[PDB]
Amino acid sequence: LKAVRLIKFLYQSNPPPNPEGTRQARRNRRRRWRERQRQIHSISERILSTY
Amino acid sequence: DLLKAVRLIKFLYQSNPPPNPEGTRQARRNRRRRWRERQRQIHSISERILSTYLG
Amino acid sequence: DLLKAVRLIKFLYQSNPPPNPEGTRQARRNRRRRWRERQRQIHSISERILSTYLG
Amino acid sequence: DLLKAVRLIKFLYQSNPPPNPEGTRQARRNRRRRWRERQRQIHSISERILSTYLG
Amino acid sequence: RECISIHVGQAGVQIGNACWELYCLEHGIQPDGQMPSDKTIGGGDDSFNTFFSETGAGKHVPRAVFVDLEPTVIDEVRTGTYRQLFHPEQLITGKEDAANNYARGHYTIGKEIIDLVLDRIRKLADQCTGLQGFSVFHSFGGGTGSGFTSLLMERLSVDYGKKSKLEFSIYPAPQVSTAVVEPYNSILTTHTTLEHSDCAFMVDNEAIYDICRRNLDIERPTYTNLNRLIGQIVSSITASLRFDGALNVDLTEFQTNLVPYPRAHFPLATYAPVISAEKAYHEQLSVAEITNACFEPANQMVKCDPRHGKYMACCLLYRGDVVPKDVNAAIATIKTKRTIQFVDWCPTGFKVGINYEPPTVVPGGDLAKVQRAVCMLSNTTAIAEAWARLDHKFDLMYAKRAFVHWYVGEGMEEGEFSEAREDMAALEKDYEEVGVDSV
Amino acid sequence: RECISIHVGQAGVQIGNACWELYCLEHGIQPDGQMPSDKTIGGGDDSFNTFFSETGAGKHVPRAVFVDLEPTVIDEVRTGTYRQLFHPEQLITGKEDAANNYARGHYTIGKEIIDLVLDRIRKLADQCTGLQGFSVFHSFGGGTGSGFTSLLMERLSVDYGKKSKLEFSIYPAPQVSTAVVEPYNSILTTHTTLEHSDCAFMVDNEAIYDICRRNLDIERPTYTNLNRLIGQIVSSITASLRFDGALNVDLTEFQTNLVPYPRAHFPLATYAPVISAEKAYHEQLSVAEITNACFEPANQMVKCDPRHGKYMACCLLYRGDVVPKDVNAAIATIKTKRTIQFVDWCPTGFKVGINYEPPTVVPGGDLAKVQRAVCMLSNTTAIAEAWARLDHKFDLMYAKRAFVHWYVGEGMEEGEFSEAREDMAALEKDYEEVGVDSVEGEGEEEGEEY
Amino acid sequence: MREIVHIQAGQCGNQIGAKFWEVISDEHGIDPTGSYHGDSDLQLERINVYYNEAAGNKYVPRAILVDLEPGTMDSVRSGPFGQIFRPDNFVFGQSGAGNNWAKGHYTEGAELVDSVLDVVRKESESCDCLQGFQLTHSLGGGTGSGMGTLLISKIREEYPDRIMNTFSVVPSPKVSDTVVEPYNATLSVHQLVENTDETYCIDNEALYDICFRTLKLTTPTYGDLNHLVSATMSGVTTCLRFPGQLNADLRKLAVNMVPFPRLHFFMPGFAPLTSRGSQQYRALTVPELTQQMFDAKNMMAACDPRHGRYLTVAAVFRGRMSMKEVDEQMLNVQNKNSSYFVEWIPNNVKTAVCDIPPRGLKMSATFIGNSTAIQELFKRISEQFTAMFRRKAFLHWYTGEGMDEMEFTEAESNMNDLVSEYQQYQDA
Repeated sequence: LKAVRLIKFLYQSNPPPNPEGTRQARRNRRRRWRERQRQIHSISERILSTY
Repeated sequence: DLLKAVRLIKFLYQSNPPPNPEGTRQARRNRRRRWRERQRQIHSISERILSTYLG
Repeated sequence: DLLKAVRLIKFLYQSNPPPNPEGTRQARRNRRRRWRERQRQIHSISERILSTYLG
Repeated sequence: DLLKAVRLIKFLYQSNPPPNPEGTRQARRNRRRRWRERQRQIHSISERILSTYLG
Repeated sequence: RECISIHVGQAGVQIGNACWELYCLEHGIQPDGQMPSDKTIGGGDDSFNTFFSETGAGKHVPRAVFVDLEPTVIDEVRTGTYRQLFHPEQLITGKEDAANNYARGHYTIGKEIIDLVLDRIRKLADQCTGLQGFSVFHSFGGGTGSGFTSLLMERLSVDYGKKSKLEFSIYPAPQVSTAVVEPYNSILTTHTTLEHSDCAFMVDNEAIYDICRRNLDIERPTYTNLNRLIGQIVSSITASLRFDGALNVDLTEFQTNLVPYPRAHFPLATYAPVISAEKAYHEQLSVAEITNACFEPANQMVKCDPRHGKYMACCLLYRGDVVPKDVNAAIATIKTKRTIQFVDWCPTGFKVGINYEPPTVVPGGDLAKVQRAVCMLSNTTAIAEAWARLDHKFDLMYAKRAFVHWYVGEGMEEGEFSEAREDMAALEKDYEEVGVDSV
Repeated sequence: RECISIHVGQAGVQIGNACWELYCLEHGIQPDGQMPSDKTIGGGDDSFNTFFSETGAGKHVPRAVFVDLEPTVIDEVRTGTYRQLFHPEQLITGKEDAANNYARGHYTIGKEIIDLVLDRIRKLADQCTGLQGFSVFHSFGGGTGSGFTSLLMERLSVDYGKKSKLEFSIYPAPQVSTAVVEPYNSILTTHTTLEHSDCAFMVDNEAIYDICRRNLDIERPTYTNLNRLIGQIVSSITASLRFDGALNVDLTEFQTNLVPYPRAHFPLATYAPVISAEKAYHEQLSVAEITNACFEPANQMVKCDPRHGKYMACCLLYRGDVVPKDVNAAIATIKTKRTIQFVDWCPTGFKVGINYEPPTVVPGGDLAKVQRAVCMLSNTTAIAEAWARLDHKFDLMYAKRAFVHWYVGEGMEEGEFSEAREDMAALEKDYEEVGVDSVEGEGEEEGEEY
Repeated sequence: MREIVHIQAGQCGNQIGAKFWEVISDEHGIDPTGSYHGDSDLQLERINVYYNEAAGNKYVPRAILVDLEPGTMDSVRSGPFGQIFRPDNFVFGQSGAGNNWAKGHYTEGAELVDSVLDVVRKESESCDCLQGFQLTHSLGGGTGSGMGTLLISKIREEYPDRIMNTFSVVPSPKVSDTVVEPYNATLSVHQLVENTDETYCIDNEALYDICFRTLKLTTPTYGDLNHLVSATMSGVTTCLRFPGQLNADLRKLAVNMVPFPRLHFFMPGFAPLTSRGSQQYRALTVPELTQQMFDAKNMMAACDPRHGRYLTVAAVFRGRMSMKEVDEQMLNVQNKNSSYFVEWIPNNVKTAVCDIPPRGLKMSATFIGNSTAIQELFKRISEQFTAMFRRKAFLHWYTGEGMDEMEFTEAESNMNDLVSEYQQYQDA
């Protein structure tokens, strides 16, 4: 309920940023994607692992 | 919506036997190996149900 | 919405539970390493989500 | 004290957004560096006000 | 002036015990324990003979870490020319090794041995407080290699704060190699352990092959020759800390002198006045040819054209041992008239450094008595091609998705390999964007 | 200073007769029956001639009560190589042997003679007013073992008051003995003999076996050579009350500066500048290597790394025979550098004790004319590895449950074993966790235990 | 009656101070033993100005010196007068220097400068009264710039009504162990321009330039270099330590030489350029050996006789010669210059002929004065800054400790203000 609403709310809180610049920040942007998806899945499995 | 899907993954958690003190030292290594294999598949299914439902 | 956002990051900060200090010093060191992992990731994502709102 | 802690974050958002990011030299990039470090210290104060007050 | 070195991999332990044997032979640290120059048992700690610790009743041990999962390597080390004075209590090894790959030793089977060597690192870190980085010996595919380092550098940069360190990456040679998937472990090691580093320099075994078979006219490509040459080179590097002279600056001074950027990170170690029993007999040593023979292509660890190789820095190291007078004469005889092609918008100040108190040459090796050292630690922005060739071979072998199945079920995903390709492409294209001379 | 000497078990009686005949050859007690130096019968009445006083029949006999229910050890102390120089009538035999079983002694097999040993200690405790404690020769499981020492200590702490209880708790080598059950009695030792005591020591057997098989090279890996060297260490510790003079560094300040805490109760010993009988050919008499090989594992009774064991106290002791000014001359030898890792709340200096009068040398053994000694005895946290080894042995045996039904149908309890485990854990954590420098309580913000 | 302290710093400032007090005790000869070698018995006050009281007529400096590399000071303690120092200077540790500006500025120095300020506070009151601070400070090392800047700051909030004498070695492209020194310069004189009273642009590559080219010396070493600079600043401060009839006091020097109190960078030159090596051994008369007073290419600063704007001069002689030839030489060299005829500087006639006995010479000819060539010295500092900073190079070495970019931005704002003000003065 509120748990899955939280998880999908954090999923939609990770938007794909605009591609612009001389490709410096894009690698940091990919790293931010992969990491933050990893701990949102971690929060999901912890929340559904207690229950 | 997936509150029954997290109960399904908690049943995958519930498919875990004990690490068997009554278990031969070659055999509960096999239990651990089929464990890590099945949660490799569970992690693939988890990123499936994470990426697919977000669209 | 800002209300739901900070209340929900507070709620997942409640998903940073008090530990289980039972064990030896090496088990407590492994618990400490898990604590440093979770604190590092969770405050990094707290400041990141704050920056995605404004900061 | 929870509604205080959410309405102030609302007022850190509201009363001062970043000033108009157009200045008549490259020093507007310098003041945008000022404001990104300013949002870094807003990150700082926002992780104070939830962890050293209600934690 | 105190530092404790760790060594992983089979070739890492090989170069480690070779270099430590050279250290103990050139300081007079005998297998009797004591050094006979004074009356302190085990070793000493005065200013520069400071590779020891008061473990027993004045007993001093050559503090280092020798780690490999394959267990027979420490046994064949311990029956070597320095037999019993290695540590009988920290030679920690596993039972079955990863056997020439990356993923198993890093993720799966090393996960219960990382904490044991971490506890050993903590127990040796409760010892004397001298700390000036680290000295990590590893390769790309020799022993465990990348599997330990890819985890322990992250563990060092998270657990031990933001402390400086230094590592040794043995760049492979396919003519004497033992694997085929070396592009994969090379690209993985290069995106992992270099972004969590403070200092490093890569030594190429094919460069040793070139300077032996093409510059010294010897006919023996064996790892014992490589171990002795690495012992000589790393001994010349460490001799600044090991012996005090005119400009006896620390390794912290070197690493706060060299590195300009997190990405612009690597030097071109220029030391080829190549010597053996052949090229040391009845020759004459001068400060002109050994210094003029530096920028040429057949003297380098990584291949580069001299005009196409742009020196961001041109740092130098001298073993000295006669005078600083001839070094400060060669600063005008050689170093002052250097209008060689350089990097734009950067200072053009040549650096020299002389360290007296001679390290003794290798006994029982091949080279005769030699004096000078021209260990000119420059750097080259055009070493982007030296990894772009590996990226090209990795492109031509990676579109076929070869050897992927051994690197799927151990935790990672295809996104990791795409990220490794992205990281090396980012490093290279950053060098042709701003590293190679731009506007 | 007229402390009561108790000797039970096979090791206790063995080293009791051995060490008391070493006092006999030390104090000159000839097999005639009396000394030829001082003509007072039995013993003297000097400051150091105080172990031997008037209790028996006017003859100042050697003072040690010898009780053990194993009858063969009482027979071979009655029919060894000296028949009258001990107590002529005060040694009472034991009727039925415990036969390597400790748990019978505390509950079943040793209860008939507890009244007799109480009568003996009431006889020998209403004696002359000098009584600084008890020279207990503790054993674990050889004869009765820890049984009589345990009951004596508990009823001596609840009946005689709060007298000091100086123990020699031998932790023997399993190679030379034959029992396997020994971890059970060695961990019941903490419950029944450790809390109600007041001071203790340690003697060992593994290092003597190691040097006799490899270093000293004596083909005698039995209890006899162990007795021959523990006799030297017992003579060395009793030389404080036995050699009175200008530098009589006796037990009085010794018991003060040994133990700091309740459960820092266990000291360590590092006496090994030994010269053998096959080294007894006028070799090097050294005052330098006996200082240079102190923290090496040769002198240590238990193989432990000094690199990890912090010291809250250090009691140096160099007993020589040459010069009282050699005290200063050896102060100015090696003590200046001594950069040894310490707890951040303990002193640094080293005490000095010498006995400059030369002793009388024990014949017929594996020792030369030994005159000088080194011993760095102290309470070290480096015995945590030895007690972790003992606890690993006990955890493996308790997982194997060897002789559990032997050791439960006589008066013990599984909850009693749990409380013994908690007592052993307390003795662990006063050396494992509390014993190390606990500076991490000042303050920092990282996520630690606030 | 008049007391000056002895605080030193750096790894090069300490050795140039060692040479400094060696060569200014060369004409004094104060023994470290206790035999009481009196230079001149009427000069008890003028030995008490620098060598203060510790016993009965045993006069020692306010000897406190600090650095984290003890080898240099342990080397120079075995000098000629290297042991006449109080056992209170040894306030130091073994943390290392490493040419790290942050550890002297921010991290390591903040735990050790407290002992230095405590010892100078407890040593300042142990005399009649306090008059002057002095410091031999360098920029060639890393730690020295930072801890000297913080020491000047702490003496600003602790002793405001006291002068401080701040020798400052300028960076060099010709002799340099490391090259980060533009960053060691652009944020060192960022606040030094509004923290101290008077400063010195003793250069290093103009100094090596006059050591190599216009002297032809075969000694490119720190030895003769320190000899020359110690002799020059000895001739400078001889006026302040020997007040015959003139050579006005501490604030009095700041009163008559400092308009717009940021423009306090006077350039110390010296006329005869006597050096160990090639030597000239005639009695230095006034006119043809004081002809090296006005030439701008013969001093410790990159200058120009026509592209130069002086607004103060000073000349302190040591021989017993006349003053008519000095006055006519001054009249010629002050009426010759067309660009010197500005609306400012009505009078700078301060010149001394005091009879002071020298060390190896018999007289002297010293120049102390401001100019606008310090602007072109800061201009080449700025072009080195543009060589190093426009791609943010090498900033990862220093930003990890306590720094950021906006301190450099306000430093560049102050540099732009200095350049604009000096260009306003040049076209005034």
